Amino acid sequence: MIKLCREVWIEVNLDAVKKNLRAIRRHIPHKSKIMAVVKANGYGHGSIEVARHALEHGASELAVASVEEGIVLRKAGITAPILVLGFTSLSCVKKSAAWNITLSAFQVDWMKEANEILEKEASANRLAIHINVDTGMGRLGVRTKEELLEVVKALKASKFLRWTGIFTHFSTADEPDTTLTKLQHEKFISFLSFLKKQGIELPTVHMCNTAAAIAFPEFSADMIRLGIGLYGLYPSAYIKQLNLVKLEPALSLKARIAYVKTMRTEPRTVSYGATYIAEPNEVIATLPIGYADGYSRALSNRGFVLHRGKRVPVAGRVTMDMIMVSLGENGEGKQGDEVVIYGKQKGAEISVDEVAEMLNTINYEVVSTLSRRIPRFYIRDGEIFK
Amino acid sequence: MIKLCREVWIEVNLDAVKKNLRAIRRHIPHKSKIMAVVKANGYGHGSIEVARHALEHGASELAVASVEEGIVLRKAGITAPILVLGFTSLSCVKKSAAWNITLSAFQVDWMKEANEILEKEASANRLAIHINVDTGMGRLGVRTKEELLEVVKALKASKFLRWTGIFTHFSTADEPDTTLTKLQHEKFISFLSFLKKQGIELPTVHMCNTAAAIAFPEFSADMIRLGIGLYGLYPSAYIKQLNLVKLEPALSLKARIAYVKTMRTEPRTVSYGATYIAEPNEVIATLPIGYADGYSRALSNRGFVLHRGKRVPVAGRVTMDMIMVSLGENGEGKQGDEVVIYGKQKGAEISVDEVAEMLNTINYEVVSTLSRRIPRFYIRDGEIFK
Ligand SMILES: [Cl-]
Ligand SMILES: [Cl-]
Repeated sequence: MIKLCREVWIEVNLDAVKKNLRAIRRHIPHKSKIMAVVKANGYGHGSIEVARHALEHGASELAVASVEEGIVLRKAGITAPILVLGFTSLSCVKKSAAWNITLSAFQVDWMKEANEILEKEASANRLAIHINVDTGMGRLGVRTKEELLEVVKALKASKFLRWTGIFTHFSTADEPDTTLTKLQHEKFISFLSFLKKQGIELPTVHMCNTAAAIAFPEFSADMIRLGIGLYGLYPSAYIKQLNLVKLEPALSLKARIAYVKTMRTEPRTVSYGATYIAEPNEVIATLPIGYADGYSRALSNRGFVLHRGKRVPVAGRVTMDMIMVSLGENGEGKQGDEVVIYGKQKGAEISVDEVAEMLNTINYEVVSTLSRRIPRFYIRDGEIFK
Repeated sequence: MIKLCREVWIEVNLDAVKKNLRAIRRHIPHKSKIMAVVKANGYGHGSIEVARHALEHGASELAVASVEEGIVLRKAGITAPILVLGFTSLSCVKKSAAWNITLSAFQVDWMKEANEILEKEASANRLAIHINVDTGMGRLGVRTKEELLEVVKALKASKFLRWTGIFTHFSTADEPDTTLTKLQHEKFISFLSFLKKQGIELPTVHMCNTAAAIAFPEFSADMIRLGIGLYGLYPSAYIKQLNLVKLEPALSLKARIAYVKTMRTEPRTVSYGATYIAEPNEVIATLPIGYADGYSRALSNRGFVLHRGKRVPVAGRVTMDMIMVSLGENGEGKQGDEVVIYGKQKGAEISVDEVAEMLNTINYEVVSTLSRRIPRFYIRDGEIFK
């Protein structure tokens, strides 16, 4: 089995991932391609192994949050295109060219200076660029028909840059009111008709995320960007109810009990503040996970774990590296038993959506804030490895 | 100055850590030594450089959460003693003996089997052991006067082990009501005077954390365990008001503005959900930090940052890698300005404790969940290095 000094770990099921990608393949047009999104350390699942696997089973490009996230992928052996979705400083232009990482950009001045920087070094490859159009998200990108015409011309003269795409982003595609998503769509096809009547040919167009591809597959165009659905999680409860694609969750979290005792002597106080007093014959177990791992402190006298197919509550305040649970009056448990924090055990289950609702947040934040000091194990074909 | 692809970062001031250690030395008896607590990546500040500095200025031993956190310290050169505060499985006995790590123990059968493992291998290293006594925390350790004497008996009968300390933990020593802290103390003295009426000689004795070394210095016995005080933060508002010792905070979090635009054309929505709508001459500025870095999604439409010595508010929902802020109806700023997120700027300040209050938690959690994908820079004698 699994041999650790501190006994807490994560398991990622790679057979779930490949299944999730087929379901999405068979929904969108045959003519469209898939860009796997693995930023923030693969949404907390580990970026290297999920990307490797995704590119074997349907995907052909990848997307990350920064140059540094992309360089980790090339050092692991990957030669596919890698797109950087945020903003990159002119200070990393030559190093992105060297590692062949694709960059987003949307200003005339940025393109002129990035061109001169590689001009003054010759001995270079050319730098590939996607243009970001802002149709309603308000974060990054260009916003008028004239501005965008200026940027396509500054890019077409620049001998060391090369134009490989143009995209946008919907801000409310997971919501049952489709008003603003459709208005974004026709703003975008507008700007592209203009560029065309000018005599300008187009590269790869992409605009959909998980929710958009499931709910508006006729917006697929050349490419889509698959993120949260790769990992078996739905963007919103609304999109799940539509019942159009069946996904399977890939992540679960576990530990082993560290100690078991009956509260006979006194005092019978438990954890900081002494917010919990046991009864003379209650049984209290101690487990090795805390808020510095990503288990929220606000779950103090409130959360659950699974022990032997049943839910036992958390007793007292959460601490930095450890929590206590109550097995009840004359409990039943041993040092060494296995406990489930997120996932399945026999019949019972505690899902990540259940925990996120209990904390007033979204499943996105619950997985991608899991500390890197927890070791990750991968299952593929029934067998474990790392 | 500093040059980054994605422009966000942490500054830790080691001149402040040094002043924090001196204030504590003068306040406690010269009899007693200081063990520095650097578990969980040095409460988020980075374990390696904080531990070096601390051993140079008054600490003589270290504490961590697990055998793996200690092995990172030994790989960087540190030869001081290191105690594991949590439970270590028997599968790591041989490994702890080889890297000279000290472990907590409190069970007769664990003692017995640990000693067998090293005997059945010859082993020239004796494994150092500290005994945990539970007087009111109800987390780990032995609970009755009788049963402590069995463990002491078994430890002495094991030639491959070595007894180098005995300790306990105060569960409410940061609270105006001192009832329970006097009772635990009384019980702990009882058990050790019971022990030394039987002939036994005792080793290093420690019970104090930051709070209890400040309010009850007559408890320092042989050694104290300094954790949150090291980083320049108070364990509670009450302890801070008693105005007995003066602490300076070490950690700041900064970024650089990525883009700037005024919301002239439509639509003027900002971020997911369209929860904020700009005015037609409002300036909106985009920052490269988000909830996967550890900036809570709960700060959506209600947190602040510092730009040019002012407070500016978050606009719309926090996203995974970026936030948006509003500069006002004709605000001023350029792509490139420096922004302070936790800390001090011009004359202004946003303290970690204000942010914790906003979220109904404690400063421990705010700092120890800052992500490892953010670079940490160190300033010592008013200058920087990494
Ligand atoms: Cl965007
Ligand atoms: Cl303890």
